[PDB]
Order: sequence, then structure tokens, then C-alpha cells
Amino acid sequence: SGFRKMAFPSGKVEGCMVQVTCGTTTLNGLWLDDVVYCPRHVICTSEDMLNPNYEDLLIRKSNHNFLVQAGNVQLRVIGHSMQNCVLKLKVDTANPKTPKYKFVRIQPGQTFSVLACYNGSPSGVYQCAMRPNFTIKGSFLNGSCGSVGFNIDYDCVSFCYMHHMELPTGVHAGTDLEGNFYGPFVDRQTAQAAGTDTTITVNVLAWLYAAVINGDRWFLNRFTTTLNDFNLVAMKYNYEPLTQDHVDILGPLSAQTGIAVLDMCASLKELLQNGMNGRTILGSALLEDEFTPFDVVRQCSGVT
Amino acid sequence: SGFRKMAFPSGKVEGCMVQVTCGTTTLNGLWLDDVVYCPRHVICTSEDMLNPNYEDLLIRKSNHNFLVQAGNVQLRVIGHSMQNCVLKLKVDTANPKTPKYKFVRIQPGQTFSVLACYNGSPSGVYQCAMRPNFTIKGSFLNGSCGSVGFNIDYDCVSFCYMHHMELPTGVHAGTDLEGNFYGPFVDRQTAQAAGTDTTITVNVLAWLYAAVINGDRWFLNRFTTTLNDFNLVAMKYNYEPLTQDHVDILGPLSAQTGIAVLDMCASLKELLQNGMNGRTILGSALLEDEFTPFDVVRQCSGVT
Ligand SMILES: COC(=O)[C@@H](C(=O)Nc1cnccc1C)c1cccc(Cl)c1
Ligand SMILES: COC(=O)[C@@H](C(=O)Nc1cnccc1C)c1cccc(Cl)c1
Repeated sequence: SGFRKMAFPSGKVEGCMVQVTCGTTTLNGLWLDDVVYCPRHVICTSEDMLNPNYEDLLIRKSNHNFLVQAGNVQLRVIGHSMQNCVLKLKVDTANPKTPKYKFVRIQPGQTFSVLACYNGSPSGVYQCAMRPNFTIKGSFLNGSCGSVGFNIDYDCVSFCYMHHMELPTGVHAGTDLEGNFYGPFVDRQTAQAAGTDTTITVNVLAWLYAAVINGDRWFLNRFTTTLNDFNLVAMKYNYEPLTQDHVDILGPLSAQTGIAVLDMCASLKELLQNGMNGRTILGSALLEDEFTPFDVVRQCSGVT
Repeated sequence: SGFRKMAFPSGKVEGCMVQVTCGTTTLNGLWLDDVVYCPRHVICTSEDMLNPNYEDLLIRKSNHNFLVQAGNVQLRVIGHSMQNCVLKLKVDTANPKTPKYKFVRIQPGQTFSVLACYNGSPSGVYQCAMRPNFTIKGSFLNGSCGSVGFNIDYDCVSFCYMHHMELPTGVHAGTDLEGNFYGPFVDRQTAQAAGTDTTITVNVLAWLYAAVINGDRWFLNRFTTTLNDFNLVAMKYNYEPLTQDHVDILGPLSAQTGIAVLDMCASLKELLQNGMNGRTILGSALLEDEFTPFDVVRQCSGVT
């Protein structure tokens, strides 16, 4: 019992972190096999960041300008290429600590762990969600660029995020491991609209199931609703519309608890319309949306 | 910017986890140098747990009855001893992945990361506080016993907690790495009073400083208070009395923000007396007490 915002164990990712320096800029890189991946803005100076012509800036760099250090050992750079907003530095040595891995592009609403790093050194690990507006609400300071987000399935690490920047609003933006930004963002120091965010409805419902499983049940009521009625409420409260695909993903939790998905929707509708009346659910005084239905099943069943 | 409930990177601890089996019971062990540490209740059957005579139960066991497996490799047990509520199994091989480590007994109100494990395999990592009543509000299921809590300072892991049991109330109890329980708990399947818990005042104040640093400032007011006046409020709301030792520990945050500790106490007094009025601080609708002043400084400065 108990339910916590749990991150994946970070060991397999810690073994991949390196420091990349180009000129006077230092950030983190991810060393997998004989390639180091890092944000392409490592080649910029502060004056370049306002409107960088990355193609021109990269042309002024050679393999020997990219200093890559894995703890104490220096890596020899034998090639460099830019792919979208990431740089790929080919090195002469395969990382002996490379776990089994994949590069994935996650969907908005999905969750992942972030290993926050500075100067190639891990500082902490936390779990978060990719917001529906393709931002993440992380904890990142200057020097954290290149820190990565990932999920683990048994012995396979699926890397899904590389950190690039903080928007003027204090939220975070980054790319998949092919260097494609999540959302409309560009890697320039310009104010950029993130666009309307919404609460991840299917995740709130999964977390209400986790609450029932752990004994927080005060919010269960004698009501039911329909997908149509619930979605009118979701619209009013800036929640994502619930679909049959979301109801299907909640099947395991509905089966485990015996609470029909539309009955849990009626509990969520009442919580949206009335608030929590000074009460808490799983130690929270707000409706939590950073746990997917898969996260709830994994945590509630102790998957390793 | 951004502030998250961040755990230490778990890699150094992952390399120490093993599975320990004795008879039909399987739990986690911690392999450091040539010793494996685990909860002594690995020697119990279900019938023993109601009132175990651990001395008698252990006398029926020999070195070859303790099966210790580090992933795929089997460890050879050459000695066993019980120290308080932990068993120490001497093995013939030093763990090659033993980090620099210490065993520490943490104080109530201090925080640490937990690497939740099942069958010697890591499942997740989360940060928590040792409550003032010496319980922890973790996320643990059957088989998680032997999972450990720790802090990291550069390359040194200070182990402070080993998980033993879940109280009938769903909260958790465990020991230091010498097998001494935190709190009044005994390793028996009997209902046990945890005693009155309180909110960790110095941690709430540290988190309010973290909020100001990250731009959540709506709770700052034109008021001040004294330690005496604040402590009358703390008493009414079941908060730990604030001492000059706590004010001293908050010195760095007070210096960084220019907000005197007693002025932040007046903000906290107003939040206790009026609530949050439907607003949030650092994404929370309640006053958070799982960040120490050291945690806030570390996270806000990006220590690795
Ligand atoms: C001058 O460079 C910066 O401030 C970084 C950035 O956001 N770093 C940064 C990242 N995360 C947290 C805090 C900080 C500070 C920057 C800005 C704009 C565009 C890009 Cl691709 C990069
Ligand atoms: C029958 O044994 C148990 O249930 C364990 C225990 O709390 N495990 C356990 C631990 N954490 C979460 C869930 C579970 C289930 C037990 C009970 C009482 C005393 C001790 Cl020292 C151990």
C-alpha cells in the first residue's frame, strides 16, 4: 500500500551521461554505442542564441572542437552531424555501459522519468508527464540541457526526451532523440507560445483508481454519467475529452476494483464541480494527472 | 526554474541489490563488500510472524539455507549473524559494484530516497521524509522488504533505512542498517501505535523559500511574527515548534531571497489560518513538508 510519484531506477541512464563542451558552452550528452547525442545549441555563444544559423555555426566546428568527457575519460570524436536540433558526435569507443535501448517519440499525456544532470553528472531523478501542450513542468537550471527523459521495460531503456530550453514562463521544452521538438518550439532565445494546456483526464481517472485500491474512497458516490455528459464537464474544466480508447485503457483498473469507468467519471465530475472540500486523495489536495493507467497497474503490482 | 520532488540517482544502490531466500520467504538484501544485509524476518513462515522468537528460528538455519542471488550469480554464504532486526550474511565475494558508503541513523524530519525492489530487482525510486513519528509514507507491497533508503553526497552513499513492514494503517516502518527500528516498532504482526505525527515546520518554510525563488510569491504578506507567536499557531495546527536551530538552518535561503525567517513564518501563519483559497504553490494545493532546507539549496543550485 501507498502510492508515490515514482521514477524508474536511473542506473542504466547514469552510465550513459557525458559532458560535451564546444568553445565556452558546456552541457550534457548521452553516449550510446559509439555516438554521443546532445542539443545542437552547444555550438552557440550567448550572442548566437537570439537567432542562430546552426548550419553556419556548425561549419566553423571540427571534430576536435567537441570535447567529450565521460567522468574522467576523454572520448575521441571522429565525426559530427546535425540531425534536426541534436548533434550526433561519432566517437572511437562504444560505451561499455550502453544498456539495451530504443528511441521513442512519446505521446502527450504519457509519463517518463528525467535524470537531471549538470556537467555530465547526475543530480536527481523525477517522474513527470509530457503535457497535452508538449511542454514539461520539470526542474532544470542552466547547464541541465542534454538531460534526458526515459521509460524502462525490463532491461530496455526507451529514451523519449532530451532537454533543450526553458520558456520565459518557466516551463520546459525539448526534443525526441532524433532532435525533433515536442510542440511548436524552436531552439532560439525568443518568447514562444506554448498554447492552451489541458488536464490529462485518463490519468486523473487512473489515479482515482489507485486511490480506491489504497483505501482513499471518500470521493466514490452513488452516481453514474455518460461519455457525453462527462465531456461537457471536461470541456468546462479544461480537461481532455474522454474517448472509448481511454475507457479501454482503464479496463484493467475497472476490472480490479469492480468500479465501472463511467461510475468513476461521475466521481470525477462531482470532484470537478464541488472541489475537494478541504480533503485529500493520496496525499494531494488537487486532482493528479501525472500517472498513466499503465503506471498505476505497474506500481500497484510491483513490476521490476 | 521549476521545483520537483527529486530522488537521488539510484545507480549506486541498484548495484547493491540482491534477492535473499530462506525456506519459502524471499525478500531483498543489500550487498556491500562481503556482507549481505536483510530484514531478519526472512527466516519466518506466516505462522511465525504473529510472535516470532527470532533467536530460536535462526538457530534452525545454517549458511546453506540462505540463498543469495545477485541477478544471475549465486553468492556463497560463509557466515550469518543477527544484529538487532537485521541479518548479516557473510559471503565469499566482495561486491565489485560496492560504492563508497556509510550507515547513518537519520533524524525525524530528514529526507531520503527509496529504491523500491522486489525479488532483488529495482522497480522505482522516490523521495520521502522520515515522519516526526518515525514512520514513512512510502509505496511498498509484499516482497519490498529489504528495500533501502539513502542519501548521496558526491560519491558516498549514506544508507539510512531498510524497509521491514507495513502497519495496519498503511504506513511503513523500518530500521537503520544496524537493524534498530526507527520508532517504537517491533518486527511482529501485531497492531502497533505509531503515535501522533506532526508537520515538519522547517521543511514547509524551506519549500516556501523554494516557491519564492521559482516565482510563486502570492502568499508573501506585509506581516511579521515572533518565534513565540508562530509557535502558538504551530501548536494549534499540529506543526513542530520552530527553534533557533531551525531558523539557523534556514539562513542560506533567507540570505538568498532577502526574506527574513520570521517574515516567512508570518506568511506560513496566514496560510495555516486562512488556507490556500483555491490557489497552489509549486503545483501543490497543500503545505509541503518533504523538502529539507538542504534539499532546497541543492535543487536550486544544481548540485551533482
Ligand atoms: C542562453 O541559453 C539559455 O538560456 C538556454 C536555456 O533555456 N537554458 C536552460 C534550460 N533549462 C533551464 C534553465 C535554463 C537557463 C536556451 C535558451 C533558448 C533556447 C535554447 Cl535551445 C536554449
Ligand atoms: C506477513 O508479513 C507481512 O505482511 C510483512 C509486511 O508488512 N510486509 C509488507 C511490507 N510493506 C508493504 C506491504 C507488505 C505486505 C510483515 C508484517 C509484520 C511485521 C513484519 Cl517485520 C513484516
